[PDB]
Amino acid sequence: ALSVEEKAQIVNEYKQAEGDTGSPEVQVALLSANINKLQDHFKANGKDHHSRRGLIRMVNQRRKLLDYLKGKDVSRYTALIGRLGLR
Amino acid sequence: KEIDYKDLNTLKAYVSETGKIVPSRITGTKAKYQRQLATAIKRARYLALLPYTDSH
Amino acid sequence: RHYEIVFLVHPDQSEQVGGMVERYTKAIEEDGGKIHRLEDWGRRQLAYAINNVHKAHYVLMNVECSAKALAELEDNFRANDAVIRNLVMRRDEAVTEQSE
Amino acid sequence: SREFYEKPTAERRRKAAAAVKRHAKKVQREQRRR
Amino acid sequence: KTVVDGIAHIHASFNNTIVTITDRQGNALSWATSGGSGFRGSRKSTPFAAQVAAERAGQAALEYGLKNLDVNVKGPGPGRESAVRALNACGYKIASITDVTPIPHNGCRPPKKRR
Amino acid sequence: IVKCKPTSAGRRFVVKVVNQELHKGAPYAPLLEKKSKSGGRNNNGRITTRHIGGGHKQHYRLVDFRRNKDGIPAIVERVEYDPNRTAHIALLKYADGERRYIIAPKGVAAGDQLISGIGAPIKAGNSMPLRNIPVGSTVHGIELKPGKGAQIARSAGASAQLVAREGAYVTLRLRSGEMRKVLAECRATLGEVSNSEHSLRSLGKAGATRWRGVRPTVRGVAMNPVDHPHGGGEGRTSAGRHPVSPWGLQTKGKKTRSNKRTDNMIVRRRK
RNA sequence: AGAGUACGGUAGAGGGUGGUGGAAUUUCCUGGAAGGAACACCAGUGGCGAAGGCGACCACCUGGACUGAUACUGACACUGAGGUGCGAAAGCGUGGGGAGCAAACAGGAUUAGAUACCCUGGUAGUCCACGCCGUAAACGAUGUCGACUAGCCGUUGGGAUCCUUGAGAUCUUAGUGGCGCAGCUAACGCGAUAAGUCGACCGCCUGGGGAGUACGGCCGCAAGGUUAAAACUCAAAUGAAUUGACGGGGGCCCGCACA
Repeated sequence: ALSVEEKAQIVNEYKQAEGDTGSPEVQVALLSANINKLQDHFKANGKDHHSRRGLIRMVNQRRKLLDYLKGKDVSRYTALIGRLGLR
Repeated sequence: KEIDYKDLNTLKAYVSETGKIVPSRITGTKAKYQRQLATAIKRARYLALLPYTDSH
Repeated sequence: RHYEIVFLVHPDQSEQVGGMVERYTKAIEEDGGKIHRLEDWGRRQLAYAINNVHKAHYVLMNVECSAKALAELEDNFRANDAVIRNLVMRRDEAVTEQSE
Repeated sequence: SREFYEKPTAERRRKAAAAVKRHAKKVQREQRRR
Repeated sequence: KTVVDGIAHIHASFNNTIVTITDRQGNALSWATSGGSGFRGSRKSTPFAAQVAAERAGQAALEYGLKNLDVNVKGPGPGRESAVRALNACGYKIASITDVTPIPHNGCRPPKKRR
Repeated sequence: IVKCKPTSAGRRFVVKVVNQELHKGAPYAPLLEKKSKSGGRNNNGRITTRHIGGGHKQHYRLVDFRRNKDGIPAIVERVEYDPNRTAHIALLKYADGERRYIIAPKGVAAGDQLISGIGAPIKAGNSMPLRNIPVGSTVHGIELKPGKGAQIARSAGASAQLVAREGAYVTLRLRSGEMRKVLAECRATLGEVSNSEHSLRSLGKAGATRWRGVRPTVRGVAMNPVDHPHGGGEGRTSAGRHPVSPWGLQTKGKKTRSNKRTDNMIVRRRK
């Protein structure tokens, strides 16, 4: 998984009436942080496709959570596409 | 409680005289720990508490 | 983290376990590791032939560093010293004592 | 014993014929008393 | 040469019999086979051969004594329990068996299941 | 290892071995000397080895086969190309100036190594007497007389395995496949030689032979009866002789070792 | 409410890298030295993964579900032609290894003959790194997903109820099995893991041969694979089930059938 220090760290800018861990600030961008740091083990273990099928499972679900923000909230979408180093 | 290989005379009650381990069909121990005993068996067997052949 | 040490000696070598242990005890305190058990086994007999002898002695300690006191903890005795066929078997909490 | 080696497709011809007998022994004995 | 103690192999495979008698450190004193007493062919896949193949090294281990022996066991086939009860008839008081049957964990695979 | 594209009819089969961590020019000048070509020719001026002539100008590198500095640690400066052999050479800088060349082992770039009476074995590249090298370990650059320097197992990727030990001698299996008793006073270097992908390169074209100083082989069935025993004949004949040299020695199977003064040193022949 | 995440806790041959092993067997030699390969028991109508698949010991970087709840999202949903990855082993690449067996064979014994099973021998291969093939009795010969309609007996992981000492019942779930009604089925049989009642969607079928074959396209170094026809030809091929017969099918029994 992610680091025990980190998975409780990254929520500190996702707060937005802080008790939310459910809006797509969290399941995009905890999950975007899952994308950006678990690249490491692939370089050593390139013969195990079980771990990047989870990557494509949630980067679609991130894009699915981008897809609902296409219509529900375009303005807070700019906080996602403008930030995080996307695209 | 939490079983290991430091308590020898508990595991030696299941250690065969011919050096082997017993199944659950021979003596009654839990099948929950039958997958955990044999791993702790081969740590006493690896740290030379139990033989590999029944000669020496 | 919690890291359960077992390493072997040759029975003609055990006159300097009092020098073997003390270097590891300062290999851990450079990195803030708390030692919760320091054991010296019984001089027991062997069940198989290891280096074609018929006697040995066992050592037990418990390292609680993070990461840095592992690769030297291996390679002092993995490369060249009197230790053979160990297992490093990390734990998750502390214990008190064994060997009765 | 180990004069021959068995093919790992026939390995479920040895055990899977026998693992039913482990269960079917419970079948015959419970139909024995009744 | 006057010794009183030793060990004893018996090879007990399916076709043939091999008997091997050594001392307790590993120097062979006597030996006989199922092609030892003049058979050479089709019959002696029997324990009757190991009845005969025991006593050609049972009156040949009476060259350097061996009042006591140590039976080591070897091989799967016949003649297993019908050969070490022939040596004790030949003036011996052999005590008890010891077994190292050839057992790998998986090992080299033999000629497989022939039909 | 690269395989060239067929932009011309000569590059179609050139498989090239290129190492990018080899040093880029200026070999170590106080440790080279002049070397002129023979053409395969005697001091009687006679061709005594055939098929030699031409090539590129080359300087001889004074590579140390003795490894005498004992106890002085040498750091490795760089690995260089050596025109004189198929292996690589490594420029070592000892702890008191003192550059030398050795034969480079596999896996060296700026590592530390010291030849002595009891040096570390884990580092591959440490030269050491064959008494205190552990049995079972692969070595290279084995001396054959103490003080003579390394003679055995020093081509590219060459090695020998130290297999047994008794007395003043030591037995080691050679890359040839033959067991060879060697004295244990004489040195050897732990490891295996560097350029082990040298057997993969293809020359590609007839010119690539000609600039290694190698010169064409007319085969003897193409000659006349006066030139070769594979005589003449009408059309393609097939050497009605048994196959034989241009001087009449039989070539397809006939043993030619006649040393006798070193046969006890060879415990088992090529099998 | 569906679906997702913040919090541990185990369970787990997930999977991969590097090592450390043992006995045989094999190969040497005077019990040692040497290296390959699969790891008896633990083994389970057990786990794990979408699937293919996967067990000595050991760390090391890493998956998805379960569950205990507590938090929050506000259908973000499932399915999905094309499209895109990923798929057992013999392979043939591009480099290595090397034990046993063994594809390739030589004879040995055998038959009209072995070109066969049996007998004496061995390279390719399995192994490794990257890469290609994308084949299947890939089978549970059962697409994925949700809902609901009597049960009963083991067994796997949690959790709570339980007089409680567990020798453990009950309950609760998510898996894995047995047997059975309602139910369906041509029957065999399935039977809350449906082969019922349904719903959304997808793939697929239209008599047997010709034929998964030609030709054309695509991929492969090749062997080939994938998509895929008609011309002709036959009135039948096929499915489960039943009676009889047969069997170098088993099991009992009878008779000078065996002395």
